[PDB]
Amino acid sequence: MKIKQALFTAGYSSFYFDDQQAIKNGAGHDGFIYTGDPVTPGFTSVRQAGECVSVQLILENGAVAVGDCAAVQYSGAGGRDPLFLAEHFIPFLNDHIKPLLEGRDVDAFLPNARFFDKLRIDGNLLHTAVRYGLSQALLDATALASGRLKTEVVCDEWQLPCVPEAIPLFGQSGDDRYIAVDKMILKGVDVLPHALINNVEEKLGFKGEKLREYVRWLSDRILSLRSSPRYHPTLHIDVYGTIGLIFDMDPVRCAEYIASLEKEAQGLPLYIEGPVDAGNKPDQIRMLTAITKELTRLGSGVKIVADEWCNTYQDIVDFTDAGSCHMVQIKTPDLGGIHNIVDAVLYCNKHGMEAYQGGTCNETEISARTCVHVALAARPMRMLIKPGMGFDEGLNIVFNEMNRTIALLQT
Amino acid sequence: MKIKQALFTAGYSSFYFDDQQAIKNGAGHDGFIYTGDPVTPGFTSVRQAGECVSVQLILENGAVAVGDCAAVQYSGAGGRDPLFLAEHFIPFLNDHIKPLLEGRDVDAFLPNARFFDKLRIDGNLLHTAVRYGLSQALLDATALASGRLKTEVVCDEWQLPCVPEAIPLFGQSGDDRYIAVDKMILKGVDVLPHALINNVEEKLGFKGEKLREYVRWLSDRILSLRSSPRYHPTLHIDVYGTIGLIFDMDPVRCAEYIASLEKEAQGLPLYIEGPVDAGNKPDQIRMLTAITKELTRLGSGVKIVADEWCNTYQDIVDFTDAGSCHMVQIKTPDLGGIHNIVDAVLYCNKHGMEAYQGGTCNETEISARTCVHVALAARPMRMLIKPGMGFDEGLNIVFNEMNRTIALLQT
Repeated sequence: MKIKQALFTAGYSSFYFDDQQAIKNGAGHDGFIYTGDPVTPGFTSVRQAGECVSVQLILENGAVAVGDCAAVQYSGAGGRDPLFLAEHFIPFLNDHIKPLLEGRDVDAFLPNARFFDKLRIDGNLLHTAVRYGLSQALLDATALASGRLKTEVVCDEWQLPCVPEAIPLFGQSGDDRYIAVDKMILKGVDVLPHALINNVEEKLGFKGEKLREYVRWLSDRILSLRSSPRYHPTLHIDVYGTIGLIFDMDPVRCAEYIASLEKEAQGLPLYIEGPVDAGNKPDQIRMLTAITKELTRLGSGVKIVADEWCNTYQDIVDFTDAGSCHMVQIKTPDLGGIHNIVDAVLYCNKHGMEAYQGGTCNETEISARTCVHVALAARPMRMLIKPGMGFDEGLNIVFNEMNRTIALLQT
Repeated sequence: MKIKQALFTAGYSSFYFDDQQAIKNGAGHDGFIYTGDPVTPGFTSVRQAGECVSVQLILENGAVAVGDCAAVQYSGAGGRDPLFLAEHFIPFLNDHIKPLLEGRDVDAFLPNARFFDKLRIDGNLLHTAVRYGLSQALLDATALASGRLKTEVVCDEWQLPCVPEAIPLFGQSGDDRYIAVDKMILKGVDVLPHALINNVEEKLGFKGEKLREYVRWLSDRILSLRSSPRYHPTLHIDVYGTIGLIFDMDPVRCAEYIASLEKEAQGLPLYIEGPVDAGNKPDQIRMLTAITKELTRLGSGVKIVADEWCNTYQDIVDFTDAGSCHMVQIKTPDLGGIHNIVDAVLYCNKHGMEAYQGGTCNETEISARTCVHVALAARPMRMLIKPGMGFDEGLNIVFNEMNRTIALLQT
C-alpha cells in the first residue's frame, strides 16, 4: 500500500522554546516573559511559543496516518538541533519531502524510517524534529495499512514478544513543585515529580539543604496524602547539574551528598537526574562514571540518570558501554527517527542499563501518543508523562493511550 | 459496517471533580487539596481526580473508533449530572451498553446517537457523560467505516457545506489569570482569558473594582506584549454570578457595571460570561434578558454569555427564544450526545444567538478532538480550548486538529 498524499500543517506544541543559556545567564522576567536578549543561535526572544509541524499521510485505503515534528524546550542547547519553527519548515517539507513521500510504499516501516533518518538536503541531515515527525507518521502509516496497532508493527519488525504490560510513568512538575505533587498523588503517579531543581541558591541550596528539605517534604506529602499504604512511588528529581556546581565538580563529594538524600526519601526509591554538567560528552561520561563508582563504594541505594550530552542513539550506546550511570534519559525528539528509540531502549535493556523513555513538555499529543506504542513494544523502565507543564493533560494522553492499547492487545 | 467489539477502559481526565457546594460554603485548603467533607451525593472528597471512560469500538474492517465519557469539573451542580467514576460506570457499560453495541450498524451516525440519547435503563436516561462518550465513538465509527472524516459525516447527515474554515478559539486561564494571559498572547489566541473570577472579595471586588482593574491590566498587557497591532483579540471573562451578588440581583445595576467595563478594554471586544446566577432556569432567563435589555438601552458594546442553568439542547432553545443574552455556552458534556451540540449550534445560528461551543477543563484529548469536528461542521462563533488548565496542551489539541482537518478537507 502506498501513500497517496502527504500534508504538512503548522501548529503549536505544548510548551515553549526557551533559551536555556540566556536563562542560566540570569535573565530576569516579567510575568511569563523572560527579559533581555537571547544568546542561543536561532532565538529571537529568550522564550518563544513552541511550534510543531503535523504530518498527515493519506493512504490508498483512505486512512490518514499522523505524526508531529517537534523539538525540545531547550532547543539548541547541549548539542541538540536548533529550535524548530514552522515558517521555515513548511516550504522546505513541501518542496523537498512531499515528493519523497507520495507514492511511497508503507507495508513496512523500518526501510522508510532509515531512509529519512539518513537523508541529506544541501549537505545536512534533516533536523531531528523532522525525522521525529516523519517517522511517527510512517509508523502510523504501516499500522493503518495493515490492520495493526503501531505497537504491533514495532514488535513485528524488531521481532519482539509484545506482552501487554504497563510501563511506569513519570510526572514532571516544572516550578510548580508543591502543587503538582498533590496532583500526582491524587492520580497515583508511579514516579514523580522532577521538581525542576535548576537554581543553586533557591532550589538546590548552596550546600544542598533546600533540596534535602524538599525531598523530606516530598516523601512526607506522599506518606500523608496517599489513600492506601500500597502507594509506594519512586522519586525522581532533576537537578540540572547544580550538585556539581556546589561541590567543585568533585564526583566523590557529589556522590556523598546524593547518598545523604536517601534517608529523606523514607523508603521510597530515589533517582537523581543530571547531577553534574561537564559541558561535553566525553567529560560527562567520565564524571557520571566516577559518581556511580563512589555511590557503590558507599553502598548507596540512590541512582543517577544521564541526560545532558546523551542525545542520539550513539550517545546512548556510549553512556551505556561506559557503565556511567544507572539510567539514561532517551529524550525522544533528539533521537530523530523513532526507530532509534526502539534500538536505544533494546540496547540499554540488553546491557543492564535502565532505559528512561523521556521526551519534552514541548512536544504534542500525537508525538506522545506515538511514543506510548514505542514503549509498550520496547519495554523501557520508565516513560515521561508528556507533553505540557500542566501534568494532568499529559497523564490523560499517556496513561489513557497506554491502557486503551493494552486492552486492544488483549483482544 | 458493524461494530465487532466494544471495549471500555478507565482513565484519567484532564482535571478534577470539585464539590461546588462544599467549597463556596467553607471547605479548607491545603496545597491543591480541599479539606473537610463533601456534601454532594457522589463525592468521597471535596476534590477528587477527574476520571473518564474510553470507548473503543472495533469495527468489522479492523478500524478502532474512539470516544471518551467525561463530565464537568463541577459535576452534580447547576442541574448537571453527577460526578462520573469509572468504578461504577465500567460495570454499567459492560452490563447495559455493550450488548447494545456489539453487532450494531454504524453506516450512519444520527440514528445511533438519538437511540442512546433517549434510551432508558430502569426508567432513567443514561448519564450525560455516557451519552457524550458513546456518541463520540459512534461518530468516529461512521467516519472510519466510510473513509470520511468525522466533520464530513456531520456535514453529510445535516446537509451542511463544510467550508474548510477556522473557528475562533477561547483560552481559559484558571486562577493563573496573569501568567496564562502572556502564554495566550505568545500563541496568538483569538479569545481570552476566562480569568476564573469566582470570588467577590479577592477577584471581583465588593464594588467590581478589582475586575475593572483586571480588564485594564489585561488590555494593557495584550497591547504591550503583542508583536503587532494585527493581534486584536476578543476578551471573554467568566464571573460565576459574582456581579449579581454585589448588586443584589438588580439587572439594571448589573448592566450599568458591565457596560462600564468597556472603557477598560481599550477597543478589544468584551464578553462577560455568567454575570448572575438566579439559582434556577426560569429566573435565570428573566434576569439575563433584563441585563441584555439594559445594555442595549445604554448602547453598550459589551456582550453577556449564558452558562449556568443553560445545560441541555432544550435549555439552549429556551435561552435563545427568550432573546436572553448575546451568546450561550453550549457546555458540550452536559448536552449528552454530540448530535445535540450540532442541533444547538444550528438553532442558535438560525435564531440570532451567538453559539459558544464550550466544554470543560475536566474532559479529554479525544473528546476535545472530536468536538473540533463538530465545530468545523456546525460553525459556532467560538470554541473552548480544552481540556486542562495548563492551556498549552489544550491549544495544541484543538488548534492543531482544526488545522489538520481543514487541510484534509481542502484535498
